[PDB]
Amino acid sequence: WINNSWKFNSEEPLITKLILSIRHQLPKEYSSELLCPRKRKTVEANIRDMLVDSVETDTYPDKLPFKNGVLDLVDGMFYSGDDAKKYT
Amino acid sequence: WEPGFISFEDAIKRVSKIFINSIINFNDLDENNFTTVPLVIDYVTPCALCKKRSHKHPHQLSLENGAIRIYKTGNPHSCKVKIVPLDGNKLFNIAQRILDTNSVLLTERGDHIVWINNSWKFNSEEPLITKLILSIRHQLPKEYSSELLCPRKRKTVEANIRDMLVDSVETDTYPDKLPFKNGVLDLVDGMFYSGDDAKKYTCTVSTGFKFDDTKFVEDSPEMEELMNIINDIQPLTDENKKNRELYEKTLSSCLCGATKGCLTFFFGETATGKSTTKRLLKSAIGDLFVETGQTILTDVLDKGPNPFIANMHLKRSVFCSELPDFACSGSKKIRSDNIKKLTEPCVIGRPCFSNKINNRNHATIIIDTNYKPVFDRIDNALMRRIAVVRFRTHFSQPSGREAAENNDAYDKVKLLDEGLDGKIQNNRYRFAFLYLLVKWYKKYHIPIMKLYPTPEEIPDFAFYLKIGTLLVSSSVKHIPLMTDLSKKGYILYDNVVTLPLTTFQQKISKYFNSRLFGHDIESFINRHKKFANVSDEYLQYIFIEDISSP
Amino acid sequence: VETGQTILTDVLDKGPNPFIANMHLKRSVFCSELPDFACSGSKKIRSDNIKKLTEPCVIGRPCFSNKINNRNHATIIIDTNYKPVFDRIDNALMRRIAVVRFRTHFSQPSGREAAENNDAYDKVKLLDEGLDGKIQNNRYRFAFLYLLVKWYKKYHIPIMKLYPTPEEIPDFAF
Amino acid sequence: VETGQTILTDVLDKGPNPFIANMHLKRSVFCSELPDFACSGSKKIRSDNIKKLTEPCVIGRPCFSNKINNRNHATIIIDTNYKPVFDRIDNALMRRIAVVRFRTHFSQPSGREAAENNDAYDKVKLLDEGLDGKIQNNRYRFAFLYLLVKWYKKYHIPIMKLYPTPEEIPDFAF
DNA sequence: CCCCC
Repeated sequence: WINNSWKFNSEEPLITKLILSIRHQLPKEYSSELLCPRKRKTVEANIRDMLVDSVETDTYPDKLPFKNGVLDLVDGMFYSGDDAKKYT
Repeated sequence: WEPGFISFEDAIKRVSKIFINSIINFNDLDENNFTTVPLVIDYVTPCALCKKRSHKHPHQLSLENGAIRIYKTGNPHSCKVKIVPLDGNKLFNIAQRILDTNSVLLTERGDHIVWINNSWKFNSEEPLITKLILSIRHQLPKEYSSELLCPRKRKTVEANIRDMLVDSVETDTYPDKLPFKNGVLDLVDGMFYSGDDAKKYTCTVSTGFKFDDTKFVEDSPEMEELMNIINDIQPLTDENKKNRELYEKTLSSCLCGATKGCLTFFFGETATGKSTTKRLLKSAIGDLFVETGQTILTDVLDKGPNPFIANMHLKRSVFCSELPDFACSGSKKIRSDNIKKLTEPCVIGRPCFSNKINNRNHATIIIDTNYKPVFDRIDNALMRRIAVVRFRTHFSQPSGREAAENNDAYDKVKLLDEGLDGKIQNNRYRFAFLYLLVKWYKKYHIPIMKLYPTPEEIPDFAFYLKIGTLLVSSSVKHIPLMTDLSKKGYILYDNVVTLPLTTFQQKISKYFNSRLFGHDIESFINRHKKFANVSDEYLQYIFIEDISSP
Repeated sequence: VETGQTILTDVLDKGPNPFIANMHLKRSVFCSELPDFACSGSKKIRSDNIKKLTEPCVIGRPCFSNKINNRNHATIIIDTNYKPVFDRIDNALMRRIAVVRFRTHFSQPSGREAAENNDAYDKVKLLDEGLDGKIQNNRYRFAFLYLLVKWYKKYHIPIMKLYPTPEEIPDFAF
Repeated sequence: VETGQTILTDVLDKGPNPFIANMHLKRSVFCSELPDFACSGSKKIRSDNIKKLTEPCVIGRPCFSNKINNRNHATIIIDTNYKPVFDRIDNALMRRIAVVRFRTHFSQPSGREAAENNDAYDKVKLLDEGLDGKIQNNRYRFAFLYLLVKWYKKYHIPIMKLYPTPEEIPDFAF
């Protein structure tokens, strides 16, 4: 989930892009570890070993995804930010 | 401070750790109170600075050359100065600076493109990011510049640059531009740009050779010589006025970087300037040109892997040769579907076993041949998607000069020069030819670019053009006219004037034959004729001869 | 997504088929300028692929990949100037086609005299040379999206099911 | 470099073709052992397969390789006995062909009378059984090279070009 | 692997 969208790529998994893009969201002492690529690789290895269960994506048949947010079809309230995270 | 050192609270926690004992001014300390306020330490244990039970005086902090020095206040002979440096990953700062200079971009296809030496470059299997990283170190603070001389440091800062780029971009979006290897030439204003002024137009595919304004001039011996060559190639005669205008217009279309709607063929006999035109074009537009086989028109374009279209990507003019002459059986004809989809703005074709299906198409496809091509299918959709150039001049060696004058196809015969081939190998006519091409582009430079088909040149277009001017569909306008239509030979069914098979064929038997055109007639009949009964089968086609008559 | 008429003129499984394995999760791929069957030498449109292209699962793998199951969210619109013919017609093929006709005209002023004397069009209007470049620059992206939203509203039924229209097709006449 | 007759018997594009990708920059290559066309049963030699062997670049790729452009400095010469026959002879093929002829034979003593009285030989001599051993061990390598450079100095005009001589092909009489 | 079939 980088800048309000569920990107996924195969040749370049983006988990290191995410880790570098989430460092402003953690305690201020943590936010300087994530400037060294070796430590981001370590964090990614931990993450990858951490999540076991898989999920189902695009399970709601009536929402349009845009680059900046999901547009609800029934109501019409264009959801942005975290409120679009709920709909993968 | 300077914004690149360290987050303040990180340094504060660092000094709290170094004092190895709770500090009473932990909450009094601010950003301002730096080199004046004393720092009070309640030495519950011996001081870690000097291994004594306590200190006669507190400690004070100083900032110099990126270090926060620790020292005692007074006579610190039995004390030692400690320094903590404030350098927040020098390599991340350099990565940020290179990034903000806007020279590495992530494209929509997943390929990074870097700006080296006044031209956008990219390479899928061998990334060029570190070539740039080394190339640019001259434009950084004179302390950063020597960090990025060790290859491991360059690869670390490249890892950072490739983690910073999350958004993609779009390339080659200005069809009215011509790139080079040193700058982009603006066609609209006749002006050449370089440096940062060329960086904006993200023009990847370049002609591969530098531009020098010393050659893009109106007058030159090269100009007059190449003008004579072009005149001898396509004379400026009135009978060639349409052919010459078409040649000039179809030659400029390769410059514009958008999709083209019609195709142009260089039909012609041997030794008529076809090779000269192709090689002059190659010497002028350089790497924009590409050569590929004739399987595109003959073999299914989808098939499997096919680099013949994978290299069509962004090409602004592609030539193909050696059409497998069709008047004799043995070679698959030029496909109709293959030649219809060469005008969609994104032609479908995948590389040698790769998943990049979509390929952008700015190509003006030209193919050279000695014979009028024949289509397995001719349709209205094809009549709008074909053109042909004819050359009626000969460069002849003196040995065959006598036979040359006895040929009908050679309206003008000259002496072949062995200097043309070598001279166009060294590309002396390159820049003069670009100058005349730019002149022609300005000649037809209205904000719309469009190429129309040429149905008059093809001899295979006669019948489908003929029936348009000789046959009109039966309509309600002709219903109250069946009184005199019955005497002609038509029969009225469900308020439609139809024509039975034999009478229609014998009325056709005065316009075009049944031996040569028999396949055409039978195809038209079994594709267009309707049914009235098992006994009587007719077609709702009315000749204009009976309509015009009273 | 962009594709030609190969999907309607070949076997969809074949071997490695990235051209149909690419529509995984998409909802729009087109079929325009169909390969006219009026002459003998052009393959007709089958009835197995049409039967395949209506299920929640599609069988086919891409290049440089092994997975064969893609989720069908796709809508396809076919268009050609003629009425296509099919090699095989039965009950199954009935529910998998809908057809709409337009008879609207625009052409350059030099072709107006030949424009007004033909029965292939229903109304006489002139050609606009600016709309092509305007839609080339997405001048109608958000607006047409607004229109699409309004049209989704006009049929926003809790259940949505596409339907066929066999009465337009002349193959189904008999 | 040497190669088979697959150059003159099929299409060089197809799939991978190292028989054509290995011609890159070589200055001499031949093709022999032709499928004689006096008896039907083989596809006639492609006439384009002469046109593609004249353009300063040829098309073909190695196995598992991407590059498609190929450089062509080569001299290609055909060595056979029977007059060639082409599927379609036009203005393209006539200038891309010239015939050189051998009017000498060398024979073993056993069959001396057979060749000595043949209308295709203006001379018959003995066959040497020592040339092959000497020539395989590069005896005349530098002597032959010197003779070749002298011949080059014979015709080193500003542009090396070869003139076709169509007077020998019997198919061009019509 | 692409190729082969």
